[PDB]
Amino acid sequence: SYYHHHHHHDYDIPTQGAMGSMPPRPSSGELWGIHLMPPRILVECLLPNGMIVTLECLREATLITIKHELFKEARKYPLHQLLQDESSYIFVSVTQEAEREEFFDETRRLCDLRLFQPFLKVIEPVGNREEKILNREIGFAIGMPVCEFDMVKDPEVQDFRRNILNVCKEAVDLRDLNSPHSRAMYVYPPNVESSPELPKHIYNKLDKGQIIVVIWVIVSPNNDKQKYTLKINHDCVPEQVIAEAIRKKTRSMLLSSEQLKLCVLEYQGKYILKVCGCDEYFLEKYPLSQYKYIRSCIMLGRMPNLMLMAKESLYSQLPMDCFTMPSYSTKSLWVINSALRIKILCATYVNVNIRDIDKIYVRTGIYHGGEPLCDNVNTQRVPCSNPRWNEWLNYDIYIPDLPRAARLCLSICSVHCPLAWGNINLFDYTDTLVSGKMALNLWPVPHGLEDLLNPIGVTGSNPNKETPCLELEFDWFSSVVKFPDMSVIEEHANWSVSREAGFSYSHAGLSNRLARDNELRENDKEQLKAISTRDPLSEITEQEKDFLWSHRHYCVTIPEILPKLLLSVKWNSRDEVAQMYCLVKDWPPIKPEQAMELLDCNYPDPMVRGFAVRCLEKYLTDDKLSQYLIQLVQVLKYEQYLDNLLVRFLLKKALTNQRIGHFFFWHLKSEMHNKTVSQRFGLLLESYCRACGMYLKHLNRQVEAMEKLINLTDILKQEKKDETQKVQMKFLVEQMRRPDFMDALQGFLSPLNPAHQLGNLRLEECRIMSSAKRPLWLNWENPDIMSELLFQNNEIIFKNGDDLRQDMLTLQIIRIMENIWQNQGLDLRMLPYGCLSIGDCVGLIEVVRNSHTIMQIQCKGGLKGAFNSHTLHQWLKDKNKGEIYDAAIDLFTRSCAGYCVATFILGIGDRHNSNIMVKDDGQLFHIDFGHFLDHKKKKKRERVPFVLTQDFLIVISKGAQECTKTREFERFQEMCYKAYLAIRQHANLFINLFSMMLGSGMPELQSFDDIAYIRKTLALDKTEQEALEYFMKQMNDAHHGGWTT
Amino acid sequence: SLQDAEWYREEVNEKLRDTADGTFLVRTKMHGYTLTLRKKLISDPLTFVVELINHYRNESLAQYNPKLDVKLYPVDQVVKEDNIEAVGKKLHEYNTQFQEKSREYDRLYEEYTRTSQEIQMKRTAIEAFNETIKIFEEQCQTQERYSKEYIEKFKREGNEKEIQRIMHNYDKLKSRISEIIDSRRRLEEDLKKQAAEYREIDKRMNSIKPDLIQLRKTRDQYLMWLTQKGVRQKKLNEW
Ligand SMILES: Cc1cc(C)nc(N)c1
Repeated sequence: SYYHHHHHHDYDIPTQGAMGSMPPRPSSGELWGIHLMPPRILVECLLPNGMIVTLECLREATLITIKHELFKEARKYPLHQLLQDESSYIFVSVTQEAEREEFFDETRRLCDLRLFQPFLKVIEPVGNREEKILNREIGFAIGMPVCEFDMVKDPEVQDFRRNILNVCKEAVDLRDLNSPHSRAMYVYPPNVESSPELPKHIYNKLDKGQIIVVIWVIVSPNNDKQKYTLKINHDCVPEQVIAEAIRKKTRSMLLSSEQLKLCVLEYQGKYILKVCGCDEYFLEKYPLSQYKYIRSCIMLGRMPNLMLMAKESLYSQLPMDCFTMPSYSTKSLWVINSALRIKILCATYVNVNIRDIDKIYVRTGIYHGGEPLCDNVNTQRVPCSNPRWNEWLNYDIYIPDLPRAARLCLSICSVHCPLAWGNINLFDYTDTLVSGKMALNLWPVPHGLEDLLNPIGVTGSNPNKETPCLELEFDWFSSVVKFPDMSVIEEHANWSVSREAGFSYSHAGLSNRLARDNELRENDKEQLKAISTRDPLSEITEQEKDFLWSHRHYCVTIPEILPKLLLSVKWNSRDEVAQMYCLVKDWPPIKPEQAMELLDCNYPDPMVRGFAVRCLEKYLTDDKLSQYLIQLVQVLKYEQYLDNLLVRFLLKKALTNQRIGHFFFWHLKSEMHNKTVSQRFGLLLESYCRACGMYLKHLNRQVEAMEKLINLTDILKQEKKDETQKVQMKFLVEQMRRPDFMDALQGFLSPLNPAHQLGNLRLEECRIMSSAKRPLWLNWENPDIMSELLFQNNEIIFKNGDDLRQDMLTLQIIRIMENIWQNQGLDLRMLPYGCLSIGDCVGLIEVVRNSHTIMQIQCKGGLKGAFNSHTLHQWLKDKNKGEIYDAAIDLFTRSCAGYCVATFILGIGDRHNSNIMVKDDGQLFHIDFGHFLDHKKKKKRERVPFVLTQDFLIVISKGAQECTKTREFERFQEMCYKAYLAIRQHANLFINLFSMMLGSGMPELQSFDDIAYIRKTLALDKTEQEALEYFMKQMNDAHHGGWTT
Repeated sequence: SLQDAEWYREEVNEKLRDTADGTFLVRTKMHGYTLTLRKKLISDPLTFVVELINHYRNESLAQYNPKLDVKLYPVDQVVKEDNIEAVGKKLHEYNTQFQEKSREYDRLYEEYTRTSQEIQMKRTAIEAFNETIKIFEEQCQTQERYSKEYIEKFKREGNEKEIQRIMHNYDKLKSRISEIIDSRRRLEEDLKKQAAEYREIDKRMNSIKPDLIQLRKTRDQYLMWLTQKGVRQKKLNEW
């Protein structure tokens, strides 16, 4: 009666949903095929004398421990007289990367070697320079051995490797410029806000611009440390604060006024300011307020805690960076008088149902992001099985009208749906036009791409051999055909202009023709800047394009129009292109936040991207770089060749600054699993690691720590599923006590922030969470001298099996909306906690102490019997009592306003009790954002995801009933409206960041209409007065009443 | 007819999305209707809204603005159902069929990418076997040098006692080599079994993709046909 007795016969009884919460796998661990080598294993020791003696070993046993036992045991075997002293030998074996690593560091333990089969060969040290074969260091940090690059064919790869060393040396030379000061300046750069200018609400916490500080000092042996409690102007500098603190330290009843002054000078310069609790320093003359540490302390109602530290106890700690060069040290295109044609030959390895599909063909096009000619196909010949076409494809474009960065984009298709795809660059890295025969391995159609051809997709062949390999042939013109020099493209511009000045006025009915020569209309001159203001994502009309293209010379007045102009150039018309090249040559720089558009996938020309780098070189502070670092590392993908100006810029700034370095390492190492970019990023990470000085050692210790945790959780998730937490926890603690873990997981730097150190592992506070992703709550002793002043314990969550980078980006976007708002003078306090992806669905998330899901607030405050709308509000009163309560509601109201807007604008996941968090002091913040740009609409919602229940509203309006109608809530509303328009005026940036992210294979960002959601939500097609009303409309329906005027 | 006109930003792209080289339609007022031709968002000769669009369905836009050699498609089913509510059911049905179809596609795109990795892990492992073996093959050859020097030298001393425990060691060595090679062989056969399943993953993805686009495509026009009659943007959600 329920199911109309309708049987499903297919439904099998066993069979995913059953524990469906841990997607990404797999890997091999400490030995081939197995995660964790048996505690006691036997290994075969191939001697030089030919004898295989099979040592029973412990998994954690060090190589010297093994050798010393091997050579004791080889006395008992035959041919002993043939062996040297044990000291004249090194170990060697085959690894899981299938190279033959020599094991020089005989402290290393057997499980940590990444062996393949448990066997070790004995040999004598090959190469007098052992020193040189600590590339394995680099190989470990990168996670693929350097010897793998040496035997690469490609001259580009080889050219990049040797050419890029230019950069490495230029930054290392800056590091030893004022050594030891500059070396410290690399290692511990000043952690500063962007502007010294202070927002009013920060200032008003200052009683006429002053702060009480605490400068600590140590004497003998150490231990008794002594507070010196200054009260100095906010905008005074460190060298002044160090004087005042010495003044105070060294006033006395046995020292005259003068005698002190002369003591102060000799003492003043021998010290510097450290933050207590972490390795941060105040190394150059910034107004004190401007360091991040202070400005937080102000905002948090905290008294800063610095430390006088001698320069020789800091120049103690910096070892030498000491860089070494490695062991690895025509006829103009415009002459060609033909059109383009490309010969398709055969596609070999296509996997299709002959029963389901009729016919298969090759679609093809030329591109620049958008395309230089009518797109073609070929005839639907030898369909499905046996599929070949021997066809010259005929492209309506002359060969001189290909732009430097021209690209063929092709795909095999069915009838209409694509099977595979792959894109080639019509030129090579040495300017040379592609000719002859090319074998293109293809890429599988992604989730988001329904479109036939995929021209945003990555340039070059898939390395994965067993895929559709579609081979093809390019026309040959009896020489390497090279692209024009710039001296020649210049000349042809200076002609294209001189010729343009002698056409008839009858001809000015062309409309791409600025007949308003130097004088122009005021309506025109205004309608141009009206374009300028428009976001990147508003499509431009042929009329506007032409209108721009003609007036291009007035467009230098508005530098900011350049992106719109560049898209208005006919890149299929080498006259137009050679001219645009000549504008771009000396076009006024622009703001990075605008110049970063020019590095996205719609501007692939190298002249353009150059102008864009040049902008960064001027206007981009090292603060603002690490802010946008993700979007820059991402945008490398969109470069045509390995060696280019952006890679050199980033490589240099990273070797200039070890904080940028740090994240620049991980953001590359993060994406190393992805074969789109393994080669590119692999090579770049070689150069970084080769030139970064001692940080290569620090990275390796982090790198090794992450691997322990990867192997550990990979086990927990596979063999140990279907066991009690009790069982798993008893297995996790068993494991972490092993000395190889204890070595590998203790003294090292938080990859979330290398300022924090990690030191001892507190195992009783270490545990697995409930989640079936089996995340480890890991907890470290902050080993700082003044741990007690900052946090005695550091604790951060390692989560195997979850793609962190959506979260990563939303947090970064929030972090930006905050900085935007707070310089605007609207204090809304978001808490964008740390998140770092270190791999393929592997990452780190910062723990915010003293915070709970609304749900625990309601479980803890839940009455015995069958929760209360007030319980949140009652739990918050419970904490904050007095005039503390009044200001704690201000915090909840300030955060809760901003988090409403960010959430609405981004369109992050639906919020509820178990992903909304409230802190003791009363700040609210969101966690686990999931799909960010409204990725469940693929199955015009303009959704409101943060919908403020009674719970929140009560708390917003102290304790009232009919909260809807308080001033408390009138204030809150005004916060939301001011925040929303704030972000609407910076929407060019948020679009641009999201554009720059299409590079990563996040399914939420496959192409621009994904991003277009953030137009509607900000209502950019409207005017701000309707925007407001749209937002108010939007917010009103979700809440069921509240929002007008 | 000028309001209606059959063809008359964001949701224009999603109706131009996946259409031919020729398809079109027409869409701040204090700014300029916008012709949106797919191959191009679009003066002086103003002698002509329905007037202008008929003129260039026949004719190319080449003489208008030099590089626009493109004219054609001005874009029915739903079982022609003038039922409203029964068109409403079918939306949910196709939408469940489509959603059903995406999971099957999503599942397989995972298996595909594992099977790409799992395979490529296997390949490297074989390279590693082959190198492992080459070191044992060098070792069995390494011992044949110095062992057969330590047979003929002396010979009387130890005698079979010496050469036995050298010959045993040398047994162990080549028989270990036997195990390793048979280990490698067994990987390579498992490799082609993986590669077999891998081919079959693509195969069913390529046969799900076309149905996935049609199911989508129907569901769009079903949901168009509804929004045509009664605005009801809110009733659609449950479906
Ligand atoms: C979707 C689209 C279309 C065109 C002509 N240009 C873009 N940059 C993006």
